[PDB]
Amino acid sequence: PPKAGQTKKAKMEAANKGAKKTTKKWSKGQSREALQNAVMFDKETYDKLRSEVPKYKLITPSIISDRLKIAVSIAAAGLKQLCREKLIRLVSCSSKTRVYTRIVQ
Amino acid sequence: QTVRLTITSRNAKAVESVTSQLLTRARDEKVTIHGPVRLPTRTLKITTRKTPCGNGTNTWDTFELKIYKRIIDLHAPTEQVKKITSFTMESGVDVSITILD
Amino acid sequence: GPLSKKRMIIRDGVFYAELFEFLKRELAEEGFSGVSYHVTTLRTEIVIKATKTREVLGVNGRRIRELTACIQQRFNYKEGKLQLYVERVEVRGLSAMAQVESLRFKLLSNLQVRRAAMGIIRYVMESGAKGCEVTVGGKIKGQRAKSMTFRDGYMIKSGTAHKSFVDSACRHCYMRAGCIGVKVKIMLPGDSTGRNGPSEPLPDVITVIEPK
Amino acid sequence: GHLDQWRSRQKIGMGKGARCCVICSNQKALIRKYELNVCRQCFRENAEHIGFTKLR
Amino acid sequence: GKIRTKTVKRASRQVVEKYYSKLNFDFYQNKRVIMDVTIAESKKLKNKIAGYTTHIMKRLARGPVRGISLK
Amino acid sequence: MSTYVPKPSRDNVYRFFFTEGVIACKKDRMGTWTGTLGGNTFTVPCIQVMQLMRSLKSRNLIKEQYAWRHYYWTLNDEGIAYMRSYLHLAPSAMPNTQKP
RNA sequence: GGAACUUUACCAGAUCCGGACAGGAUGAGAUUGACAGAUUGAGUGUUCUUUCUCGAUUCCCUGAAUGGUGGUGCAUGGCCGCUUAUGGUCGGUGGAGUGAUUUGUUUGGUUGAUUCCGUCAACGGACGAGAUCCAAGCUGCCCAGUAGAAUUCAGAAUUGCCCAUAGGAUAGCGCAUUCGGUCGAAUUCUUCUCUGCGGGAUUCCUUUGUAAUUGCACAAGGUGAAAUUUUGGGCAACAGCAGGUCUGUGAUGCUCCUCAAUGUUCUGGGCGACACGCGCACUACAAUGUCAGUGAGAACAAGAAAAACGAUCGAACCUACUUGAUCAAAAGAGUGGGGAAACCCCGGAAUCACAUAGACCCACUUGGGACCGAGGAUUGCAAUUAUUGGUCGCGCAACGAGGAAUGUCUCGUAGGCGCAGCUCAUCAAACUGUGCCGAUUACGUCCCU
Ligand SMILES: [K+]
Ligand SMILES: [K+]
Ligand SMILES: [K+]
Ligand SMILES: [K+]
Ligand SMILES: [K+]
Ligand SMILES: [K+]
Ligand SMILES: [K+]
Ligand SMILES: [K+]
Ligand SMILES: [Mg+2]
Ligand SMILES: [Mg+2]
Ligand SMILES: [Mg+2]
Ligand SMILES: [Mg+2]
Ligand SMILES: [Mg+2]
Ligand SMILES: [Mg+2]
Ligand SMILES: [Mg+2]
Ligand SMILES: [Mg+2]
Ligand SMILES: [Mg+2]
Ligand SMILES: [Mg+2]
Ligand SMILES: [Mg+2]
Ligand SMILES: [Mg+2]
Ligand code: NA
Ligand code: NA
Ligand code: NA
Ligand code: NA
Repeated sequence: PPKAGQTKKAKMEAANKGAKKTTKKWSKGQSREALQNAVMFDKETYDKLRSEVPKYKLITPSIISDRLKIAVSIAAAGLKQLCREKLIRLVSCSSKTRVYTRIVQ
Repeated sequence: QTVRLTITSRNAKAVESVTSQLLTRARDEKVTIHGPVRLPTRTLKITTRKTPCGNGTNTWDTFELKIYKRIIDLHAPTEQVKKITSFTMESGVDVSITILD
Repeated sequence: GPLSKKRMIIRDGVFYAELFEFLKRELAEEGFSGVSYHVTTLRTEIVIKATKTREVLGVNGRRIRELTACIQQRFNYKEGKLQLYVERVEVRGLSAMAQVESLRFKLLSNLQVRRAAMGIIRYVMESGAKGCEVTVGGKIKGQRAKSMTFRDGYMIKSGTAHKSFVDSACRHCYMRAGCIGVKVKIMLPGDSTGRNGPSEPLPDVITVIEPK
Repeated sequence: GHLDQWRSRQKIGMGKGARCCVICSNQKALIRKYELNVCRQCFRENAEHIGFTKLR
Repeated sequence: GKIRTKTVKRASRQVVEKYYSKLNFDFYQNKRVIMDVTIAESKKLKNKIAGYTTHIMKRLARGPVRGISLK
Repeated sequence: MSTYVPKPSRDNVYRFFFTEGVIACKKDRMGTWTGTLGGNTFTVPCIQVMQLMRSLKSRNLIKEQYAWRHYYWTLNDEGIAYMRSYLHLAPSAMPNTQKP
């Protein structure tokens, strides 16, 4: 075995006692600002969804959340409602993803 | 009364040098035969280390043992069947007599 | 319950391995050259191959009955259900097990290593062998151990064909200074009948029919 | 007395102490597959006599 | 890498010397002739011999070839 | 598991040894050895019969072979004569191996 | 080499002789074994008190002998690993040197190749390479009551007008589909499956290609299931290494201990012990996601016992079905089947899919489960130092993609995903195989090693 030369038991003991914590953090990280997204609709936010969200060429739950500062869970819920009232039309659909667009005229 | 003839051996050459003989002797006995079925060949696998001490590159030894099985079903009485089977087989081949109902 | 067909052959193989080992130690002084058995409904018919047939039978079949008693008691054979025969080796010089036992007996009789190993090689090739190799290793020339190999003739060492054309055997010779290992490999000539030969042409040889 | 105390754990017959090698009575690295009960080192020397062949 | 080893080349030169009249310019009919005029454990070598015998025959039709003696 | 063999069990083992010139016993300290002795059958511990054959071998009365956890003991000419003297069997009595 | 006891080799203690045999002193009383009390960790005759039993097997002492997972692998055998995955190695006779030595075995092209062609003071050989062998893909004969299929009779089911809570895209335009419990019959057959010998592929065919100025070959395309060692393995020369193993063996020389033993058993502990450093894995850091549903769907494989025990079978082994269930899981039971192409099994694996109109919505968060608490069941002679599942809690334990460095890999491959075997009474973050989903890049070079 590579038994270190001139290494003491006191040298050993002082090595492990100083080996706790210290060296770490090999990544920069670059922290981000928190996203304050509302979990329920306000009166003015719900008014924007019924009026401003239509006549958008591309409509997506993640897009609407980025506009109205709301959660995607309720952003998707409002979009499903706007389809029930035929204000927007659904172009691509799956379990995980829905794409909507404005109606013609 | 159907009699079942089961042949099994380690040797591929010997396992069917008795089925061919059993097939021939029964054809000389004019007894109706359901052809010899080649049952799947089962391989017994043992994989061990080559070394006796656990030193060096861990190399392994794959040992295989194949079993060959055949069956012949013939409509013949016990006395007639015993005539067909009453001959010298080779070493390492065992033939089993079975009556089906 | 009947043992599974995969368990019956394992039992048959393990039985033959023990039977081979028992005869190797018992019949070392003779040229024990293998054992075969043929289990029938009436008996078992164990056949022993050795160079000195008279030495394994004894007087009036004394020793072969002692061996029969050994096998009967070991494997619990009912009386009359086990029979033992002994047959002679057709060519004594084409059996690696017989030649390795002869070499081991020569060394234990204080024969010189080069003289004994050379003497085996000439006898092997006087019998029609295509080749022969004899290896002796251990404490031959002093405290340091050396391995000396003696060759003569052809010998293939690679592929799988060398397991059907080459007969090999090794033994341990316990001498005063220590154990000495002897190896004998004999390259068998081909035979039309295959009685003492591989009975197949060499995997690389290609003969052309002479036009008639 | 001492006769009953003698080899009491061995007569229990469980564990690696119970199982040994059918060729050399060694308790290390035993091949129990197919009920061989042969050492891995003793197997490699007796594999051909049992019927096992070394291919691929 | 598809070189004919000296075992194939020597055997295919022996076949041309002994059965030149029976041979031809095609592999498949020549391979049939190689099948019964040769003893070999391997079908692959018989296939490589038949390939090189045909190569010799195409070489012979253009001129003499070293290593082939036809009386 | 004791090596204090009884005299009747030693005599029974010696009777089987003379009748069948060979005794084959497994090399294990537990377990038992089974013999027939013509009619019926008898059983003696393996360690005890191994103990008896240690004495005979040290007296050059038997030859010993061992292979795969199993002993093989065979009486020799001096050993057979001793068994006749010990068992008090009349002359011309021989084991089944000797008997034609 | 996944150690609860055993294993086990270590530690604290207690038994046995498994000191054969030979020579002496006792001796038909040599000895063996023991209930009760106490000695003790031990309702351990170990020893002791007290006697009974045994019987010539044994004790006493002298030599000896045996056993040992004792030493020494730098005394060895055998086996293995490595030099060393490449193309290497060696005689005979002849030539050349005073000789070690050299030639052969060389240069040119080619090839993975000392593979070939050519040249030639070398000519003849031998081994390795190649060939052989084993598995994959294509196919022939054989073949089935241990594999299946298609028809024909019957018996049952849907049956046409129907447009989803928003309902798009995607084949049908003489007889309409289903129904491995409808456990229904009859007939026919080998398309799938099983497999012992075969066939098949080799530079075979073609370039106004490279090369050729003979050749050996090469590159693209063709034929084809397969197009270059077909693919993947196994085997693998000669010289070695003071490489590993005396912990595989009744493989072993020398030496060590040998009756309060380094033998052998039994009890308990340890091999797991934690300021720390390192190798190899497992799980992650989330939305190309986590949960809760639903669908369709592999392959390799393993399955039970004796000269024991009960009345030649029957129980151990693996399972399916039912029950438990008039209410959690894990269990526990009963019945039947399977010696294994027969039962498991129509092998309902997980990646995967879902137009599931499902929840979450960027946060150390429904990510991540480390750590710990209480109940309960199972394996075992024994669970404390949690053996292993299952239930509810903890989750405020780090971890948000990892510095310098560094491993493996060319196509059904990497990566991902499970499954079986093996160790196994109980326990896989292991290995050995197996199939499933399946790419990026290169078709080179000698810059680094
Ligand atoms: K088992
Ligand atoms: K032990
Ligand atoms: K060695
Ligand atoms: K090399
Ligand atoms: K000279
Ligand atoms: K090249
Ligand atoms: K190798
Ligand atoms: K070597
Ligand atoms: Mg070769
Ligand atoms: Mg090769
Ligand atoms: Mg454990
Ligand atoms: Mg010990
Ligand atoms: Mg030992
Ligand atoms: Mg060494
Ligand atoms: Mg040279
Ligand atoms: Mg070299
Ligand atoms: Mg212990
Ligand atoms: Mg450890
Ligand atoms: Mg718990
Ligand atoms: Mg492991
Ligand atoms: Na010379
Ligand atoms: Na020379
Ligand atoms: Na030693
Ligand atoms: Na380089």
